[PDB]
Amino acid sequence: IGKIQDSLSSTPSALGKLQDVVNQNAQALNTLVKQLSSNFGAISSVLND
Amino acid sequence: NFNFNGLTGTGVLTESNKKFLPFQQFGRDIADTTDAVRDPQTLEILDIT
Repeated sequence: IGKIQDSLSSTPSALGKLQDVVNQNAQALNTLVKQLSSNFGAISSVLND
Repeated sequence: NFNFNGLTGTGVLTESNKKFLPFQQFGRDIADTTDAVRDPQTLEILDIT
């Protein structure tokens, strides 16, 4: 029980699964946000103009 | 609502603290939309929210 704490503390690559879950969610949201900039064959991507 | 030199939109305006350079006209955010604008006539900078 003494050794397990420092064993956990030393290694920085144990929580990878949760890390990838969060990263995938964030990347999907970021791509969805970015998609709004396309012109899609139109004159401009802004509706007001 | 606002209309600045043909640029139209709605939102609130506040004193922006950016260090705009003399050759810069208007600022725009990460989503290619106008965030801060250098005011005409008298030269000030305001942000849009």
